[PDB]
Amino acid sequence: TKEEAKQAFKELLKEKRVPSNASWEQAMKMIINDPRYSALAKLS
Repeated sequence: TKEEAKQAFKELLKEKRVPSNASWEQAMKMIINDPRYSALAKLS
């Protein structure tokens, strides 16, 4: 179940670039901006 959602997160990070210079906080914001983020929250 929730296992599929976890996989999406890992795949999302791989799909998007995450420069070492950046930071986890910045990387998190990057995925949040993505419209997909809104859909993830709705999950319904």
